[PDB]
Amino acid sequence: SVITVGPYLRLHQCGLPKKMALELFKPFIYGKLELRGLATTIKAAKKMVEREEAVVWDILDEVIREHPVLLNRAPTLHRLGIQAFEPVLIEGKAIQLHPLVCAAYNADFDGDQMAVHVPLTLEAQLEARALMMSTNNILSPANGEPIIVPSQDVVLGLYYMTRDCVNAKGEGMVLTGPKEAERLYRSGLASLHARVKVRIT
Amino acid sequence: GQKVHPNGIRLGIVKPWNSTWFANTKEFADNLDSDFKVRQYLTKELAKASVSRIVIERPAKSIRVTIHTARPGIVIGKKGEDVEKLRKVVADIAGVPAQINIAEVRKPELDAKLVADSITSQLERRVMFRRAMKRAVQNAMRLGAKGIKVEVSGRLGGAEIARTEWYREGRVPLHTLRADIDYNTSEAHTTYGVIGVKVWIFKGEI
Amino acid sequence: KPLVGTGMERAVAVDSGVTAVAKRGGVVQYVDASRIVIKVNEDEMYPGEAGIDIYNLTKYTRSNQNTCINQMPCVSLGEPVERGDVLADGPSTDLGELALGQNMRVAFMPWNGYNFEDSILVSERVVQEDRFTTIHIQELACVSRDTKLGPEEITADIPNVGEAALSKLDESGIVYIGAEVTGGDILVGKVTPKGETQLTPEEKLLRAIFGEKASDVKDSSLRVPNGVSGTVIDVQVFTRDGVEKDKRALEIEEMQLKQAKKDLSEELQILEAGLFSRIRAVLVAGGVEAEKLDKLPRDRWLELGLTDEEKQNQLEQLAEQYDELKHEFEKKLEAKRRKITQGDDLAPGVLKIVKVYLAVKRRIQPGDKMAGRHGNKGVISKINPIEDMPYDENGTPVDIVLNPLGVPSRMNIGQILETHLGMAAKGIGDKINAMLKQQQEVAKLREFIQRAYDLGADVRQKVDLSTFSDEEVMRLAENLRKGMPIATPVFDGAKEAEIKELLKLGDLPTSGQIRLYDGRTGEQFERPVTVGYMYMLKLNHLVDDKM
Amino acid sequence: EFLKPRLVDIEQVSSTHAKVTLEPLERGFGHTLGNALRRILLSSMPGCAVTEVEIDGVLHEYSTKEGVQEDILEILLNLKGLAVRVQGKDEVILTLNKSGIGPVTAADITHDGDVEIVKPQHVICHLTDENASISMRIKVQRGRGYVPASTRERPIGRLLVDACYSPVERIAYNVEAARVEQRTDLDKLVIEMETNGTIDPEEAIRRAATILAEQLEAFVD
Amino acid sequence: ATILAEQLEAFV
Amino acid sequence: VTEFLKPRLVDIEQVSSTHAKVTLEPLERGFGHTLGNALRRILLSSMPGCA
Amino acid sequence: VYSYTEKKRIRKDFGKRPQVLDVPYLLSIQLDSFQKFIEQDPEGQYGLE
Amino acid sequence: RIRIRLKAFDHRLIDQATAEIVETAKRTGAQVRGPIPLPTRKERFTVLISPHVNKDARDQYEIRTHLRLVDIVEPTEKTVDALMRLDLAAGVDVQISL
Amino acid sequence: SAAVKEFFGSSQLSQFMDQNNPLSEITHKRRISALGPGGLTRERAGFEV
Repeated sequence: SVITVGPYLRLHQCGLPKKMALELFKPFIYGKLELRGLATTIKAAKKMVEREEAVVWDILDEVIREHPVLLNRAPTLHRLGIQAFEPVLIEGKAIQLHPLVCAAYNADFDGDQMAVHVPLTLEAQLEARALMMSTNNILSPANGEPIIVPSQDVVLGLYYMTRDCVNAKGEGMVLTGPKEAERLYRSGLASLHARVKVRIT
Repeated sequence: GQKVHPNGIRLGIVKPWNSTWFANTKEFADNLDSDFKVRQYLTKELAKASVSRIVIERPAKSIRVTIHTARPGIVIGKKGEDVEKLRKVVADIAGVPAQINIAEVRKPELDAKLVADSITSQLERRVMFRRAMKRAVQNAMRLGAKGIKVEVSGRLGGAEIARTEWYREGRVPLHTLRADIDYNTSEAHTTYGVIGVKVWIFKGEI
Repeated sequence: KPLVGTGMERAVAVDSGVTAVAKRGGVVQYVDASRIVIKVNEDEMYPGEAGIDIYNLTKYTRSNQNTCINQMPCVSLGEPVERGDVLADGPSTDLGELALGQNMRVAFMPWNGYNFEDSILVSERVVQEDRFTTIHIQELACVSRDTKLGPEEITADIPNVGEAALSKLDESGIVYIGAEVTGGDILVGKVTPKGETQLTPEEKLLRAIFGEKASDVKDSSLRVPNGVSGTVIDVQVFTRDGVEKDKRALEIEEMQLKQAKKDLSEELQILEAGLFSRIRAVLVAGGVEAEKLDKLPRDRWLELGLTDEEKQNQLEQLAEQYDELKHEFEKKLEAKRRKITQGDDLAPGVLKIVKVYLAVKRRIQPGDKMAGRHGNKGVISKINPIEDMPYDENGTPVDIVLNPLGVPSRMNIGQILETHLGMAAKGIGDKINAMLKQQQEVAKLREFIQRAYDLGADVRQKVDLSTFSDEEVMRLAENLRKGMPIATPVFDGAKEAEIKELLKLGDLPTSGQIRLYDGRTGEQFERPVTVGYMYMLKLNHLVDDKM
Repeated sequence: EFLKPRLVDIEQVSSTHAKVTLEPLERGFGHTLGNALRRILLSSMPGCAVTEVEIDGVLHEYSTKEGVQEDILEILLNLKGLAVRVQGKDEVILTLNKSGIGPVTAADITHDGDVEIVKPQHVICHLTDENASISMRIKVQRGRGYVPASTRERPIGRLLVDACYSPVERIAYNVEAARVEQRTDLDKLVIEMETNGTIDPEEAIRRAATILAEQLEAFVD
Repeated sequence: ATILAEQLEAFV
Repeated sequence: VTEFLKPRLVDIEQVSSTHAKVTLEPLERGFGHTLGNALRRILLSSMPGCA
Repeated sequence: VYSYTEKKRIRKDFGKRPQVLDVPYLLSIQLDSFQKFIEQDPEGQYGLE
Repeated sequence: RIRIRLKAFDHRLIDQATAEIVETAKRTGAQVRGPIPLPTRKERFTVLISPHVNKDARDQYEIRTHLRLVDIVEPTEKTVDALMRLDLAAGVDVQISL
Repeated sequence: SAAVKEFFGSSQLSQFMDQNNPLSEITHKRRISALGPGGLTRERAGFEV
């Protein structure tokens, strides 16, 4: 499906829609439904998820938990173009992908699409968590340079934050810690760039 | 002389009446006249339409018929065009605009009327009546209705002497008016007699 | 409409074939959502073939890309039209212009990461107004082939299907027009996959059912899959000749016979009405009968007192035209009954083809692709509530929050000039709305519209409202109150100082940037941000077609 | 000992929108109560919009009716924009009958007395022949927020429009200095709302304060 | 919460 | 129509000392920000004290 | 003077260069070529001829 | 002086009918004396059930009858206006004696 | 009929019109394609053309 941002996520997890999640995890949901005792034969379970009753979404949040998926950009050139995430379910129809990870995939958001793959067996879940997890790929294998470098909005937010101007609100006042620095920025008594002696530890 | 209807003793307290509208004694007649003979013409055409109950509520200078089937589409014929054909043959009879409510059921096979004419729809050609009933009885048992006692009558098996038997499965209330059980009856007139049917299908309670 | 166009919209709209251009000008007689009747002016009109034109518009039908090629009438009744002029707008047109997408209130600011690379963040005010809600139409075909053990069945006589599937079907299998279906119901019932099934001991008892020898062939009704909703708007049934027409196919045959009968009879009635209006127009002079004209039946308006002139010659020519219309109507109704009644040549071994048109209405959701007209793409990433939007010190929330960082690298600086000039256009539109909502007389409206139409260097337009006569100015302001359209040709466009002078005519700030408050915190964004109107397009790379 | 806000002046400057005033307020509470009441008024207020329409000779909403120059879809949009007040009724069914050349305004609805149209000049459609008449039934109900058609019809003749149960349009507060009280460093909160006529402004500010004080009941005594 | 609730007892 | 999702403090995970972390659920699709902003602005200044 | 649908909503127009040749009929390649193809004209000039 | 009599059979359906017409009247006129009932009315009939014999099988049925009177106090040109062609109770006989 | 029906039916230049916009019609009809019979493909063309 088509990707989109979702900046609330951590680099280890990605958003994955509920409709795709109920289609990719049909046998795990069948096994979970047969374990509880809600149904009997396999047919009954396929009718239950064909109807999508109120009880299969709790079953789905049980199988998605601690089960990584392989996200994959379609022109995969190096090994950082297949990375394993943990799903977080999405009301929607678009894969929410953590932004820093985009600089690894060469993925902008101008109409891109990605494929999800499910590690079925248990050794494959452990390979997705222990080798291919997105927290494990923070350095590019071609060199020593970090590949989870902050790309474009966040460096503008930092460059506007840590800068200075020759006069602002609270020029040259003295502050007993960084906590009241943020308290002076939020209350409206100083500016985000106003030079100040602080006491840092 | 046995077997009172649990229907007629329980109408209104648990299950709504099959007609509800006011009339005086003087206009008790003309209100009554319309009800029978058009339901006669309703049961002539919608016999194959799998209908459950026909409550006719006709207010003063008004008439509404709540048709309760499970396959309405076939009745409408096409975009509710035959529905007006039910309406044109009733408007110039009772002289009042008779509006038609085809309010359907989602579940046909849990109905007292449908199981009654089920064997009757297949009685014309000689069937072993037990398996014919058993199928519907089991289907209606596993589908949630917790009690069934089902009847057939006539001269079953091409018989001559009197024969009747019933198949008990579940709860049958006839001394507890609180619980929920229905009953209907149709007939099968053919080249060998009238081979009849009753049923007592139990739904539930308060 | 585009608030900031190039004036090239009318060439692309009229010189294509989606609008209903008038052939001969005149006076409109009957507007309807189906048809439009023009009465042709007398200084454009043939002597014979009396002539009032009928435009049969093309209502909701399938395009090639599953869009909805509609035509809407845009003229009033009694309205004059000129030769070479639009009567019915088409798809993505408006009053003869070319309106592809819609124009919305945009702000360039980073907003909490939800527009990170190229993404777009849209208020719920956009989806509440039903303004990107596009209408798609899918065609679903079902053929009745010819195989072994016999032909197929389209009838609804089918087992297994509960009285829940068949409630949405007609007694003859086809879904009736208007039934709003879901993903996975039955549209056309077709008992066809007939395989084999054993019946040994346990199932041998199942052979002693209703006397039926054995249930070997798999009773099964061709049911359809899921993924799409819709509303069945149109059903076609084609029958290879020789095959028995069922009751639905005879319904459609009676329906189209009735439609074509009514349509050709209205052709004869409308052209006969124009012909009798010509007879009344001729008999104004030369043996006029003011009272004696409507005492006799109307089909004999020829034997009245009038000598051998051009007028009796013209009444003879109109009698020739009338008898031609009579015999032509006879032979054409016979040929049209032949075309409806006949079969159609079809595939080798097919009985009948049923085509059903579902009409989905796809709104907008996180994952669709929107884009402006300069290359600023983007997957819309979060459909915010109304309250969270950055508003200004008037009260109005902005609709869409783009990302500023796409401008210095991807060098499309034209979108910011388009944004500022769109805000100027809407400032003029808001001042017209303020001067009209207060019920002001036409003098002040004339003053302000004249000042907004002069406003520039040596330009080409040079209009004056002193020849519009106090009723068109109110209707022109009725059309300008949602904004004033501005043409900007390609390489000879509006310079910066003209945009500044037009932003000075409205009471907007000169630099184009309003200070904007926040919706969450309720406290002001520092360093005032750019708002305006950008004309943004929805592209048909949707997300519930790729997922 | 905080000074408490009391409503002082309700300037009904036009028929749609008004300017209520919260006075007085210690410094800091101006922006707090302003943003809070703005966000409650835009979020969830009880409106009275429309849900179902049944035009008589119309099967599906994509058809066309003989004798009206707009489609049935455009009639549904024009009825979606209908501004109507109901009095002590969950839902209500309005009836419309109109015949003759000209517009079908919103004042042609047979009003049930308790139902009150607030803008009777609202055009729905244009009839365009001498014998060509529409006759529809409209269903208007209470609600809260935006309830579309895809979330929530049994015959084929009903038509479901979307439901924008929201009476207000634009809420703008402007804090300003106070001088009525001799004490300085006090503030005035002036809220210009923008109603569509279905909600009284003091009733709107009262329901917003009730909703917010209900939300703070989770951790107040 | 007590301060904010005491600042709304003249409305509800 | 005046019936909302009345919330509650499901837990007070007071991390260590002189520091708490109070989570409140469930609120409407928009009331988390208005209660966070109201409580944040009032605690910052309105709250009195001595120093 | 303006046509009657150009008095509905007259678009404001910037622009400085006074035009001298209006935009031609944009579909003239297709229509003119196929009119050149099928048209009763012998001397071996028309497409089929 | 203005009487609104309501005539039906059961008290289990007229009970919502006396609620709909005092409150919708309050909305408009707000002028009513309150519902004053009438004694419940009974029509019992013993009937023979055996087809051709046996004068012992008499089963008691009854068409029950109930009447409730609303009696708005003042002739209001708003109560009658809003509640003219309006009555929630279905299959009922309304008697708006003005 | 086989020759002219094969050309209008399936050629490399008799292509399916994208009907979804008046602009897309009027700019698909005005197209100067270099491909087809008597031209090249995406693999043959270099940088000059």
